[PDB]
Amino acid sequence: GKITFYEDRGFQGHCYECSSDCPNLQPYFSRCNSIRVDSGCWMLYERPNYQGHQYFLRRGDYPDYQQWMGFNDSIRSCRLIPQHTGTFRMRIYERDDFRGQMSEITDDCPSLQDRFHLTEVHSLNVLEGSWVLYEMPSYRGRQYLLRPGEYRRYLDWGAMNAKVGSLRRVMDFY
Repeated sequence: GKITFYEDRGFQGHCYECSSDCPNLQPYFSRCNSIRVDSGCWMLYERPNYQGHQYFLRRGDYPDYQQWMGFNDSIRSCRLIPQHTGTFRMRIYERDDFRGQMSEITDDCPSLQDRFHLTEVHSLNVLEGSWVLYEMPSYRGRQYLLRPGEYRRYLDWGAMNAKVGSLRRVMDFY
C-alpha cells in the first residue's frame, strides 16, 4: 500500500508517504490538499485515531480534496484496508441488535431504497471483506468504513444516524 499526502493542491509543497495504517498523521504534515494513491485501498479520516469524516480512496491522482469528497483539508489518520479476493458478504437488519428482517448483500448496492425499499439500517453484520457504507444512494453523503465484525447499532460504524443508502465492496480496480 502506498499513498502520499501533500499540504497544497496539485501535489505541491510538504508531503509524506505512508504504507500502513497511521492513527496520527499530524506530526507528518499540517494540512492535506492533494493525494496520490500509488497502490492499495484506503480509508482516510478528518481527525486522528480514525474519527471525524471518513473518505475511501483507491489508486489515482487527487489534485484537490473535492476529488475525494473532502469536507476540508484535514486528514489526520488513515487505514490501509486489507485486500480481499473472492466473496464479500454482509447482512443488514431493519432493527438494532440484529433484529427484524435481514437481507444478505454480496455485491455493491448503489441504492438500498431501490432494492429493499429501505431508507435506514439499524444493525449489520459483515462476514467477509471490508465494505464502505454511504449515508445516501449512489455512494453519496457521509462515508463509513465497515470491516468484518458485528455492528449492533449505527454508532458502532460511527454514523450520527441510521440512514444507509448504498454499499460498496472494498476492492482494487483489479
